[PDB]
Amino acid sequence: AFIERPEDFLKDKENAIQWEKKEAERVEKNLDTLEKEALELYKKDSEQISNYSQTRQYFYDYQIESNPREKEYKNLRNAISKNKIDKPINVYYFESPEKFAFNKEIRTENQNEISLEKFNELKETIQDKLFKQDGFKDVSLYEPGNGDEKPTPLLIHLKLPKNTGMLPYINSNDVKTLIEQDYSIKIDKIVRIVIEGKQYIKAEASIVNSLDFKDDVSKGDLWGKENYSDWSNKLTPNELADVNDYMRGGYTAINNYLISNGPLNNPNPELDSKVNNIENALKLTPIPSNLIVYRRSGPQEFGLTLTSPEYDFNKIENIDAFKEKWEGKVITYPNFISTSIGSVNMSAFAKRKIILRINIPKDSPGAYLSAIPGYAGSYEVLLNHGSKFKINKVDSYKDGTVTKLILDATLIN
Amino acid sequence: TTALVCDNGSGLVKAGFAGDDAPRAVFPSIVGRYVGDEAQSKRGILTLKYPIEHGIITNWDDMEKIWHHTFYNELRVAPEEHPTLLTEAPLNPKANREKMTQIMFETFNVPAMYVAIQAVLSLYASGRTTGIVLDSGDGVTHNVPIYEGYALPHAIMRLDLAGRDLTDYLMKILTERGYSFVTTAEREIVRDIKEKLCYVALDFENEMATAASSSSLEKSYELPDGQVITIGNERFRCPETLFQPSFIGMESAGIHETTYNSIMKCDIDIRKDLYANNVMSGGTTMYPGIADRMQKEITALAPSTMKIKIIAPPERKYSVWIGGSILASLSTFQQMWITKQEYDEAGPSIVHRKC
Ligand SMILES: NC(=O)c1ccc[n+]([C@@H]2O[C@H](COP(=O)([O-])OP(=O)(O)OC[C@H]3O[C@@H](n4cnc5c(N)ncnc54)[C@H](O)[C@@H]3O)[C@@H](O)[C@H]2O)c1
Ligand SMILES: Nc1ncnc2c1ncn2[C@@H]1O[C@H](COP(=O)(O)OP(=O)(O)OP(=O)(O)O)[C@@H](O)[C@H]1O
Ligand SMILES: C/C1=C/C(=O)O[C@@H]2C[C@@H](CC[C@H](C)/C=C/C=C\CC1)O[C@@](O)([C@@H]1CSC(=O)N1)C2
Ligand SMILES: [Ca+2]
Repeated sequence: AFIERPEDFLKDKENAIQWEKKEAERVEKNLDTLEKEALELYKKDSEQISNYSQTRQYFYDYQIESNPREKEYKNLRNAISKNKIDKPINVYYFESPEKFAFNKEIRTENQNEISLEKFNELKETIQDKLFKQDGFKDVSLYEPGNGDEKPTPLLIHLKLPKNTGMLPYINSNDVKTLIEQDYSIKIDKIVRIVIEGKQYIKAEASIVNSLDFKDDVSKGDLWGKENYSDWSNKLTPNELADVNDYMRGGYTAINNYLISNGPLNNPNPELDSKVNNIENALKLTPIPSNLIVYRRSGPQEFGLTLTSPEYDFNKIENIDAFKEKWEGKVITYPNFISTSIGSVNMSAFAKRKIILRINIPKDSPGAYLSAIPGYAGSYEVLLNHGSKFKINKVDSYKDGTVTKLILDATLIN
Repeated sequence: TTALVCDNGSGLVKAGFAGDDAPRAVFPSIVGRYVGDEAQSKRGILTLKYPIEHGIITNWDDMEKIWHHTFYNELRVAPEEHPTLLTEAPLNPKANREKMTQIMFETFNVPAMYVAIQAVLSLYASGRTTGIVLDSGDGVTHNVPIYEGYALPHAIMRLDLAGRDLTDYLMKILTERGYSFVTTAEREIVRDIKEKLCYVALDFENEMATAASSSSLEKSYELPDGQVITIGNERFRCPETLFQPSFIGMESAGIHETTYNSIMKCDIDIRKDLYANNVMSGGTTMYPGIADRMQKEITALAPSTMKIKIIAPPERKYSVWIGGSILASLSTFQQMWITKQEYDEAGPSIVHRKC
């Protein structure tokens, strides 16, 4: 081995393991008793602890706060985020293709080959998409090889940048590596390889970071006020007037005008002027960082109503039908559209079942409206009329007895 | 010399004199484009318009007309001669209360005024400074937790679901029964049916079985032209909407759940006091059976050892106004009035320092 580790151990399993063993031993010196306790519990209950780490943020603020699982989540997350790599490292792990919205088998486990057919279907499915990742995950510093465990046909080869938190540790005979996913994945390239007599897809993947405040709405509100206080004071009197009219409930008229294509077949100069001013307000201080926002959608956005049989997502067939209709598709909103920096459920939309989780590229049109005094309880980011979103992936989760959907989407204009 | 109390709502203005036990005037919060029952006496060349929407003033020109009508036509006083207490919704924007203050001093030239939070006044009407208020009117409903006289803004819940939505829902389900209630005048009729015949069922699914199985729950109502109609399960399906907003297509928490959410947003140390002092005010809390039903729903959500009390006085339709009448007439309140002189010295933003 060299004195300095490589960015990628590749197939050098023996050095990867030894290095990470020394690393586990060094990090033991920086974990307090509670963090060590958190790790032990994770070793014993990893699946449920990871599961909690993926969907904890979607409940009421007070439900999150009083869940005793928060202690484990917080203490383990702190153990990880502390131990930051000082240059990039590549990691390896197997995923279900379903995770990247390929809802069928690439090949069965008893087959050894992957058809060009499947290969091309997978490529078209995972091309040109940013897939959101959450929660705790065990990864390998070396590529799985002959006699390694390989649960699926999809191997992810992920590059992680400098300052990524990684927790090297030992679980009985094995040296492991824990991360908490907090980014989106781009699959730059897929290739078919062979390991121990079977074909696997290897995905060359990298990450895109975004600000995601999740349930930390105070941190998100500080960020918003930080960045949009003078936007609040830089609007023309016309723009401020029209924004406040919009926010005060003028939105319903303005947005229905837009959705009905009023500008074409029923023009109205008064409304057109307001639409223009609001748009110009949203271009005044473009979204200053990649940002995740959340919207609790009415079913009508997805062609459903409250009493639509297909809105019963407690039945898996209805989830499948939703995915077949929407997953991988791009949708457009002729209206201006409200989102929040927070993921928490709220009284006003406590029962809405469809959550949009949207990646907003830096410099997109948009504004943290809640930087205007009067109604900041929304933690609102208003997006521009005519926005287009690519739906990357549909997940589901339980909110009590009710199955709800999370739509991993990206703003593409 | 005598202070005025003007409780401005989405549907009705309640106005009168501090020290009286009831408002002298209650009239509709509408303008014609004329105010109140004048705005509909000639609603031909004109249309009825509601300046206060979901508890918030949205049109200042129209609101000036409402206040004009209040002083000169309803109370027959000069604004220049009376300190005037106005009420506002919880979480009323700060620019709204500044604009209310500006209009009072610069348009009406009042000698003094004050703006009080409606829910705080209704709590005070029952002699309390600590409790959680369910205030439900024509346009909006709030849960407002209050501790030692201070509303707790981070724990306030607002639902845009109230009496007018219940009226409109009743029109629809009566129409599905075989009647036809659709026009603006028919909407007034159905509001009347709602106010006289509706109630909240203690057990809703049970109540729906009963009604399906008997005429035991049916009631009759005589229309203005003498046609007598029947109303059955609509009596309780109508206000059931408050607990189940999906009845009108809304995916919000119902009023029991917003009450619980509000309490859960408060400091743990004060939650027992809130549970023990759930107070109801406003016209849409007048349904027989609503207190019992809330008791049952909150009992299901809260810890089994929790002592829950719902307070629903017979006067609660006017308890915001009554609270204002008591407040404005207190010795220790007199120092709190914003005088015209204070307005001249300090801007409209004087409201924030004094309230
Ligand atoms: N929903 C959220 O997650 C969210 C986030 C932040 C703030 N808000 C606040 O709540 C209020 C806005 O509520 P909202 O966003 O639920 O109402 P909205 O105006 O977006 O939706 C009104 C109704 O129209 C439907 N709709 C909207 N766009 C549509 C389209 N293009 N095609 C078909 N149907 C469409 C919705 O499903 C809903 O039934 C505002 O005060 C806003 O500040 C909401
Ligand atoms: N006995 C009753 N039963 C049911 N509803 C009633 C009764 N009396 C009045 N209401 C309803 O209460 C509403 C009026 O009450 P209130 O004056 O408290 O509201 P507001 O102050 O005008 O509106 P808001 O408080 O929402 O701004 C109307 O919808 C009316 O139909
Ligand atoms: C006795 C009464 C009570 C009342 O609350 O009226 C208020 C005010 C009213 C204005 C429209 C017409 C002019 C009313 C005129 C006169 C007096 C008030 C009527 O619009 C409501 O009716 C709406 C419509 S239906 C409903 O649920 N709210 C609420
Ligand atoms: Ca009121």
